[PDB]
Amino acid sequence: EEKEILWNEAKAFIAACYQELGKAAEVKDRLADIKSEIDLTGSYVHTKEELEHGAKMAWRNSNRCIGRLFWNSLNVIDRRDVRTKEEVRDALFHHIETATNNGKIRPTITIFPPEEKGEKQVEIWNHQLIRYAGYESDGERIGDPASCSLTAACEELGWRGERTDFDLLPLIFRMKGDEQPVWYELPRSLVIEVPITHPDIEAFSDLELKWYGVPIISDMKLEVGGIHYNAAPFNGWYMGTEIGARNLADEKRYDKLKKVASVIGIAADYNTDLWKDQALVELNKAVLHSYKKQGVSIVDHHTAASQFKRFEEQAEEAGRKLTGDWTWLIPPISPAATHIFHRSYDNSIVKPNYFYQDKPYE
Amino acid sequence: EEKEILWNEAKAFIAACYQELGKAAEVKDRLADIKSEIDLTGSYVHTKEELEHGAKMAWRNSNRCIGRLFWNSLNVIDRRDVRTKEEVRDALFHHIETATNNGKIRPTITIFPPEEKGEKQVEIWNHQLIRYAGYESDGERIGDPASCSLTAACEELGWRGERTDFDLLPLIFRMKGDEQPVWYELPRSLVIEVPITHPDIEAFSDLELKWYGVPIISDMKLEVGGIHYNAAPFNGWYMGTEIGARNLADEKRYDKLKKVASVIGIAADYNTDLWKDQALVELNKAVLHSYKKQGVSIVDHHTAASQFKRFEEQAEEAGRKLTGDWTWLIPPISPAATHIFHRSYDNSIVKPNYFYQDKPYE
Ligand code: HEM
Ligand code: HEM
Ligand SMILES: N=C(Nc1cccc(CCc2cccc(NC(=N)c3cccs3)c2)c1)c1cccs1
Ligand SMILES: N=C(Nc1cccc(CCc2cccc(NC(=N)c3cccs3)c2)c1)c1cccs1
Ligand SMILES: C[C@H](O)[C@H](O)[C@H]1CNc2nc(N)[nH]c(=O)c2N1
Ligand SMILES: C[C@H](O)[C@H](O)[C@H]1CNc2nc(N)[nH]c(=O)c2N1
Ligand SMILES: [Cl-]
Ligand SMILES: [Cl-]
Repeated sequence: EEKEILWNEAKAFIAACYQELGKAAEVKDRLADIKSEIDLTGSYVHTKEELEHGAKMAWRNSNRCIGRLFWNSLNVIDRRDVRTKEEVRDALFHHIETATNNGKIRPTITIFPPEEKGEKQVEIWNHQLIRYAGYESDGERIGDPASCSLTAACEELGWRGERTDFDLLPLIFRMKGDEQPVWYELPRSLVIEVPITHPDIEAFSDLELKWYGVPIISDMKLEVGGIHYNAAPFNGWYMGTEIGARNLADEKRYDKLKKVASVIGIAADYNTDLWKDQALVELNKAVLHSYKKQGVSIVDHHTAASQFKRFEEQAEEAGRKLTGDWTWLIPPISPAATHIFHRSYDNSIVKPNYFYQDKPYE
Repeated sequence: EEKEILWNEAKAFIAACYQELGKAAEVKDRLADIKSEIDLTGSYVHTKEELEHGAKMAWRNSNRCIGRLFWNSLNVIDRRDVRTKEEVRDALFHHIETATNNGKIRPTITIFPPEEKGEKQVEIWNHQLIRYAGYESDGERIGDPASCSLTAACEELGWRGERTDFDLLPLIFRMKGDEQPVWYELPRSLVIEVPITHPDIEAFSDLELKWYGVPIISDMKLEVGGIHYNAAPFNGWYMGTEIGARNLADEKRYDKLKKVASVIGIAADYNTDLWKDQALVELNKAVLHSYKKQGVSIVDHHTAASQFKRFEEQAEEAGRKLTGDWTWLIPPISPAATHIFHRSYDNSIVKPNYFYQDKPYE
């Protein structure tokens, strides 16, 4: 059934991809080639054009993504040639640098060799390439709780963090044929960070908050025409609410709302004062102001929803069915102030797409 | 199939209802009685106890309701005896008065005679018993746009509104055997209203906002054991966000955010200033403060979500499956600050329940 699955997905992908690229005539022969290559090799190899367009289609089909208007501008880096952990490490380093682009973030994806027979060539352990460590001893929480398990595995392997609230985790990945992963400290010169200040409340700096510039998701599988790229880290820029309404706000993350309330001079005693709501607003204002001030790309949730509406309009104009996950598309603050909240979306899964895969640790 | 549908629902309802009431022994005989009554009459009549508990179960099963912790305290008024439009009008008047209770709102439902053979005895046209009119001539919007069609039908029938932004619509309903509905102006002494002021921004009163005290949904069908009560208006108290984040905020409702922004002294020019979010917070603070100050029951969304968590815990303890509609349960502001946002809910429909029915006008 496996060869048959591959061949079926390959058939559907190549037709659609070539159709979009005005290459419909070449479909018959390319599929012949693929059909034989599968017969022989047990798989097939995408052309540079198929791989690039496949990665773009996968972003366009990601139901949970509000940022999909810019799907066609994705910068696709082909690293199917890597064989060594040095080459992987350097490809990751390069990704960070070229995506960051001095703060003018470029949506980029780096594609590593695909799974062979469900056998990984490269297995990335990081959730994001740049992320903060999290610790818990004796009921003292330090850093990012979401990083607790990964941080414990890293320290198992000889890494030690300084136990600030913002320790950068090392890149950590395993190669086919190694029983253990390697880890490399991130060069500080590579990682842009943004201190969080408020446009008019000077005391906000007393919180000593910061966040990293570029979110680079490194644990999802890209699937294109039956080929499974388990290692294909990708990045855009942040929507401000991801940092201000979730990473820094959630009780199980940095849990900063009470501290925000105090520095902005409001009581955090009564539900009916809406102190959490007010704190959320000022913190989210701070995040947007801080990124724009430092010259690091970011989008607020209103602008992002406006862009997404254009995505919807563009999909209809191109004759493509639109798919989306309403529960992920609405922003975590003022969602009813966006058009997204007031309509419905078909949550069907269309391929190519990005998918979750099991963590190698835990 | 219809008698069979009735008998099947009646079988399921009576068993469950009597079980909850510790009356399991009486199930066999009561169902015998019902079985024969259906055979004869084409239907059956609930006992006072069945009707009351049925109305309570229906609230408990309403997936979209965050206020369900208090389901068992529902005040059920049995008005299956009404035959005249005078009796209907007075029952509606009475509902408003006893639910309002000088501001200490009592969750109440008034139950009118059920449909016979899908034939309505009483057909209520109002969406809520207390609601504001909406007008549109020559591109001037006046009042509540959501009331536009109903307002047009009322004026068709001889009613005329003063065309303030807050005209109270008349009660309007039709009786079986009348071709037209009647309408009765609401006695002002019956309707509590709350002027919207802000705890520390005095200028907020310049907006001259107000809202009514008690939301009384009068267009849904209550279904209990196969009997269809198309006319059964019910009320709780407001969650503050329904007024501050939707009724007064939505572009297609009162659309007040820009005006709020101005009176609280912030620019409404840049998305990245989060002026809409800030306006939402201050307006919602105003709504809660104004109701509590006047002594009219209201709940903020945080307290409401805390109560709902208790509802979930109580359901599990009673061995009842919990059902809910995630997209309706999350509040329209700071939803990620409630536990609701971070879990999932089974959206199955269980009966008894409240259901939508087609409007008689439009
Ligand atoms: C260009 C700027 C972009 C913005 C502002 C943006 C915004 C977002 C946001 C806010 C989410 C929700 C994440 C969460 O709540 O944790 C999301 C999800 C997602 N985005 Fe984007 N995105 C962008 C670019 C991209 C790119 C370049 C890709 C891939 C090529 C992508 C693929 C996805 C996927 C797969 C998800 C869902 C992940 C999951 O299910 O866990 N996005 N996006
Ligand atoms: C006691 C105070 C109550 C509060 C605070 C409350 C809160 C809410 C809220 C906020 C909604 C969402 C409405 C919207 O977004 O427009 C809702 C929906 C609902 N509530 Fe409640 N509720 C209460 C009592 C009741 C009662 C007494 C009943 C019936 C006996 C009821 C049945 C429902 C139903 C059926 C819906 C959904 C209606 C629809 O689908 O359109 N609730 N409730
Ligand atoms: N702005 C962003 N935000 C963003 C975009 C996509 C995903 C995410 C993180 C979403 C998320 C949140 C919580 C858990 C997970 N992962 C899982 N639930 C997993 C299950 C199994 C392995 S991981 C993913 C954040 C971007 C990053 C990269 C491109 S855009
Ligand atoms: N706090 C409340 N809020 C509340 C509770 C239930 C319902 C509502 C209104 C929900 C709503 C909003 C928009 C449209 C509709 N109705 C429809 N979509 C219809 C379809 C067909 C006929 S009406 C209902 C508001 C309460 C009122 C009564 C008891 S609690
Ligand atoms: C289409 C979309 O589901 C719709 O706008 C819903 C969203 N969730 C909601 N939630 C509540 N409480 N009330 C509403 O009117 C709506 N509208
Ligand atoms: C259970 C629930 O669906 C879950 O918490 C979702 C809700 N919607 C979300 N939406 C976004 N954008 N990001 C998230 O992490 C979540 N979490
Ligand atoms: Cl993140
Ligand atoms: Cl309302």
